[PDB]
Amino acid sequence: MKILVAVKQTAALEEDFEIREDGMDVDEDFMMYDLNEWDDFSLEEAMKIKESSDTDVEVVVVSVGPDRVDESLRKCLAKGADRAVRVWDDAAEGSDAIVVGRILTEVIKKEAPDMVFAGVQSSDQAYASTGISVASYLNWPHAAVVADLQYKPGDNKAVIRRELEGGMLQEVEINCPAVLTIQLGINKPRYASKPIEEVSLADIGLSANDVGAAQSMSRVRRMYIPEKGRATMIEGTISEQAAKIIQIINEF
Amino acid sequence: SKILVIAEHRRNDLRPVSLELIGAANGLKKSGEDKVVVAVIGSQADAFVPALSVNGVDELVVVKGSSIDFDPDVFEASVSALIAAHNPSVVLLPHSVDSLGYASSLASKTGYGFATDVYIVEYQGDELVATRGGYNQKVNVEVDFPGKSTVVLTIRPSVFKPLEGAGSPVVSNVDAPSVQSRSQNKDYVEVGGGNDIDITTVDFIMSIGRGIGEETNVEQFRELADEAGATLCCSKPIADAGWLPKSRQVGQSGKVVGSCKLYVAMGISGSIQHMAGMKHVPTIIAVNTDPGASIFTIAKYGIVADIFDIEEELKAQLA
Ligand SMILES: Cc1cc2nc3c(=O)[nH]c(=O)nc-3n(C[C@H](O)[C@H](O)[C@H](O)COP(=O)(O)OP(=O)(O)OC[C@H]3O[C@@H](n4cnc5c(N)ncnc54)[C@H](O)[C@@H]3O)c2cc1C
Ligand SMILES: Nc1ncnc2c1ncn2[C@@H]1O[C@H](COP(=O)(O)O)[C@@H](O)[C@H]1O
Repeated sequence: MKILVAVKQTAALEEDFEIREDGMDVDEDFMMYDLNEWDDFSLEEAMKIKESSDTDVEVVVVSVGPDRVDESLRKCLAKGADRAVRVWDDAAEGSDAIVVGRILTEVIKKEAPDMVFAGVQSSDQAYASTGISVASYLNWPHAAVVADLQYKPGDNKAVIRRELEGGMLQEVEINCPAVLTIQLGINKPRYASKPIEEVSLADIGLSANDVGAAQSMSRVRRMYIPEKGRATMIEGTISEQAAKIIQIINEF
Repeated sequence: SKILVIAEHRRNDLRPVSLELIGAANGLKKSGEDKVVVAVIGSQADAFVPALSVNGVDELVVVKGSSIDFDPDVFEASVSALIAAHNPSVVLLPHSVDSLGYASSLASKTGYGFATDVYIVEYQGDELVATRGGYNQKVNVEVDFPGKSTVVLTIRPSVFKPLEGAGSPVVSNVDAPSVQSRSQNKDYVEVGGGNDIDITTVDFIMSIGRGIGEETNVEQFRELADEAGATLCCSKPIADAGWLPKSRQVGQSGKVVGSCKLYVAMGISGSIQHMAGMKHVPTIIAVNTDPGASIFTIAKYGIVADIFDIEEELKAQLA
């Protein structure tokens, strides 16, 4: 019994970040990397399944990315993931959600898990695409935005609740194995803050022609800092800031 | 050329985003001669033709599938067949929870052009150029789709304006491809939690976010809200944690505070999903120690200050 959890090490930008000279991305000097928030919940959900079960449940985390990602994978192991896999070659640089979907699927075909979990979206690019792309390449049952999962290892169906717009859920009975994209709030990750197996493209039968920017389903023309709305910033002491809020409250 | 628009309905109601997409599609097309094709999918979807017989709909296709409401296998098969039948240059889906279920699967099989959560779209010559966010909304990423004769876009809700008035589309009925879905929809659910106040009716909100830190800190903001005469609401994480009821949650998956005239956002970054519930509010005050917080891009007033210090001083001054 095996749950494979696809995880992403996301980038967040520091203040005063700048676009690269080529205009295709932000300068990496301004990026701080950490595990995608959604992945904390997906991993916790797999761990909850492992702990609920008498049957052995192997929890394997898999990420497609460069060597920085090892740090995130190690923390997943420290939190109780059984194994961790990083897939990379430089040729994979610029791979969009669909291409990463394809790469992940090549690993999943070999791991042959009973369930695959992915986050609903990434905090950085927020494609909300990768997990469901995996489901397509696997040709597996799937559901996106899962806020509750009723599943016992070995079951050929699960009941999920998807979190919908406007404060409602929908119960869905789904065939297993399945790919599920996991939503914030499904659980309360306990650690709220074994080597890593390194896999090349060759190791999974892929080449530069299968991956990277040229194989993606859109091309970046440019990235830029848009002019956005600007607030009226109330400077001063805490007293005068509060005083101004109350004046606005009284105006209202 | 044809632009295909996939409408969205749930629980017998058409989701308004459907009309936003039609607005988008009509704005997008290159000549008058171009046609907007709208499809509505569901086992009882004929119900929606009046609501979809609106300005800017040239053709309305009612697709009868096995499920009443969204099912990802049904929708994927159906939309694939629509694309096959209509050869659209562009397919517009809402960036909605339903679309999340299948949009990127559709795009994986066929290598159509694909981009999600798009909030600018135009033709430059014959080149489709879509813009979406990057790095937690801190940049715009502008993309095109070289050599893709069909591009599938999901469209950010509440960005594109609907057209006004009725239309006279040619209405057709098709059966969805015969696919046995690998899931079955069961009950819709509204989960427990207190519901003493309907936050869509209230005019003055103080809303708290993850910046409050610990559940022990909720009480002081409840007190401030009480003293000010505001209704206490929150962002999703606060409700997720059980610290306030889900009925107080503002945003896409919570409530839209349609009645709110003054919204004080405290320790809330301003995610797109939170903004969906409150960006319409005519006076938004944001209190947040991160000047790079998205919330400041829609707030009228910004205070870059510690929320606890502000809360204490507000309390003192009000009393
Ligand atoms: C499909 C889907 C649906 C969603 N629906 C919703 C929804 O309905 N509602 C919603 O809210 N979210 C929704 N989200 C969740 C969303 O992605 C965010 O996780 C959430 O909005 C972030 O909440 P936050 O602003 O409270 O926390 P964060 O983004 O972590 O913000 C915390 C903020 O507090 C500030 N802060 C910290 N300490 C202090 C201090 N001492 N003083 C002042 N400021 C401080 C920080 O600078 C930061 O900006 C949805 C997401 C998905 C994908
Ligand atoms: N490079 C990656 N490696 C592994 N999983 C990924 C990767 N990129 C995205 N994902 C998965 O997809 C989710 C993010 O959604 P998306 O916004 O579509 O990228 C993450 O939580 C992972 O589950």
